Amino acid sequence: MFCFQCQETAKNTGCTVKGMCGKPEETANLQDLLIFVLRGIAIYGEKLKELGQPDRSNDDFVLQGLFATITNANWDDARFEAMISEGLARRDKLRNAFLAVYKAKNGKDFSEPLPEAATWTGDSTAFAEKAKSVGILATENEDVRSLRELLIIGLKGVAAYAEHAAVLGFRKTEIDEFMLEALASTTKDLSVDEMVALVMKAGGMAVTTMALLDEANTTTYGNPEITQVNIGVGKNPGILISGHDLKDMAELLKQTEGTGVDVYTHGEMLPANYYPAFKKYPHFVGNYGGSWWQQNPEFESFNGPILLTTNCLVPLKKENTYLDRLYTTGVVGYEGAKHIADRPAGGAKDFSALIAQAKKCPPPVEIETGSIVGGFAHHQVLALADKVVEAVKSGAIKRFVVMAGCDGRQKSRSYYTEVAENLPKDTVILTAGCAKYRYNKLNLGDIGGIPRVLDAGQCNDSYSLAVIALKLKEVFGLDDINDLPVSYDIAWYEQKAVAVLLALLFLGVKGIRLGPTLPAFLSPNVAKVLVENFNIKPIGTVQDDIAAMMAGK
Ligand code: SF4
Repeated sequence: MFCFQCQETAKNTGCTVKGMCGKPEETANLQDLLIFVLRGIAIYGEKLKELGQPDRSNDDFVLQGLFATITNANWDDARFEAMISEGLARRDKLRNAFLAVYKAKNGKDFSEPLPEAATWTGDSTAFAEKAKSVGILATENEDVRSLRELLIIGLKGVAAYAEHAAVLGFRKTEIDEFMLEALASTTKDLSVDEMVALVMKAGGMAVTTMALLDEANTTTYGNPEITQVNIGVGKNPGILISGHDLKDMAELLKQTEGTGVDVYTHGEMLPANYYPAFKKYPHFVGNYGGSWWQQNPEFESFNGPILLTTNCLVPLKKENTYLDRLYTTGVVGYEGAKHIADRPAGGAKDFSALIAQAKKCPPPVEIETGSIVGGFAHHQVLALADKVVEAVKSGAIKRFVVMAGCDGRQKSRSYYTEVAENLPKDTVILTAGCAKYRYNKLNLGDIGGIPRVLDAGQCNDSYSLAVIALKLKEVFGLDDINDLPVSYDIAWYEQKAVAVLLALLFLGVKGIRLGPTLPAFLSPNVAKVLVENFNIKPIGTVQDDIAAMMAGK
């Protein structure tokens, strides 16, 4: 196999036998074969749009297909086989439509040679063998490979955010069109300038999509607000919801109301505690456990059903006993785990089996006590603008350090905890995404009522951090956003974090420190241009980085 899309890739070069995340060869190869079929759909879909007869009937299929190949999202080979079969039928429908339109507009049959992604077909028995030759290493030129895979990696992060927006009824034609433009581009031989322009266009589409999901979440469930979140436990059985989907949360809360089953969040569902629509339920206890990578022991000790709305779902350890109470939904899949089917249009998912099972389980084991404060998304921070600006003017807040992003299991990530603990006491950390678990359970206190850690939400809520920076740029009359007293020390893990990075680069942010390692999908030549154009830097020592950031460098 060959996969290098996440920060934990083997030796920081690529996983070739079994992923470091646990992804076996057969699963990795099936994901490559699905991406190949998605490229075939994109070739014809792009041509139909160019002929003036666009077909958007595969929009949700493409977002879901891409999302299913994100790190820790779907482990069920049967799901990938079904998606590949369905994708082939969808592609052939587009091909037949294209051939007739082409003939009508040109007066002759289409006859130009097409990449194999547009024409290969087979039943499920042929998938495993075909998958071996259509993976990442099929691109021999290392720079072309780097730019194509960087585009697909950023694109799948954008696809995940666009899928959550779509779930809530929010869509923009430019996003779905770009999915096919970007996928089809990877079957073409393009210049370096054209390839880099597509990556920058993906960053601009990450801005669009992150703004759209921000709109969808806040319009539907209200603007996040300051909230104290309990991290201890109650005395009833509960259901633990993890991942990122807030519509699944809305439905789970409604269905569990009055049942005697409590609701707890986990991981990237922590921000559901900040939304006014969800704070109205007394049976919503709080947040359980820590980061996604600690879930084996934490899902075990939770004792009740666990619902994964999105990644990250980690394979069970041999000794784990919670498979019978593990539930997947949306694009998540796991062999042996019960899956909750998609809601009908205008309807709701059915979580009745989780509630019935939860009533038979003991209450969660208390693993810690106390609280976490958060809810500093853009509306909430802009409502406190006068207070924040006065604190900056007085010198009470010397600098903001953006430490948003996605966490992981490598030991080198203690760097983020150590940066948080050693930053001067007149600095404020801005966060979003599971990177927050490296420093959100400390006692950093506050500066005149403003907490030293301001959690805006999920990784997608890095959007709020950009909105805040743009507001401060205007307030302080600065010509360049980089001249604010703000440093960027971002942790990344999977493809949504890469989409956030591309959005920040499109927004003109320079000098970002990215860690704890730099992506394996950046070839030496591609890495050099990113350094040249954007001044992206690796992390250094805690002492060196703190000193440099405090000097604005
Ligand atoms: S998702 Fe990450 S750890 Fe898993 S196979 Fe790919 S690069 Fe390796």
